Amino acid sequence: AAMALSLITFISEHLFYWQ
Amino acid sequence: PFQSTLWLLVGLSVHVVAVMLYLLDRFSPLTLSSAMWFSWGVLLNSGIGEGAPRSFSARILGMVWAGFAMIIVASYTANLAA
Repeated sequence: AAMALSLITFISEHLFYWQ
Repeated sequence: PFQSTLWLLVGLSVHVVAVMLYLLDRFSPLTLSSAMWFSWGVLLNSGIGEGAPRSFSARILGMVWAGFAMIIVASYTANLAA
């Protein structure tokens, strides 16, 4: 669940980066 | 006391997880080699340490890796106790 937690948080900054 | 079955995967566990840091640095809102020393340092209780993840999410990968160091070596030096 480490990367699974990482990938879901990977797009979290993408939301801030894209908006 | 530790069989060769667990040795191979844990030895390759650090290599396959260190690369994810630089991969995560691609879309962050320090080369690959300069980032791999961190993970091998964490496990070995070493005194050599420099450079930390810059992106917020990369710390999480470094964060969860910290717990893996404590469980293994401490419990490994508990099996020898018996």
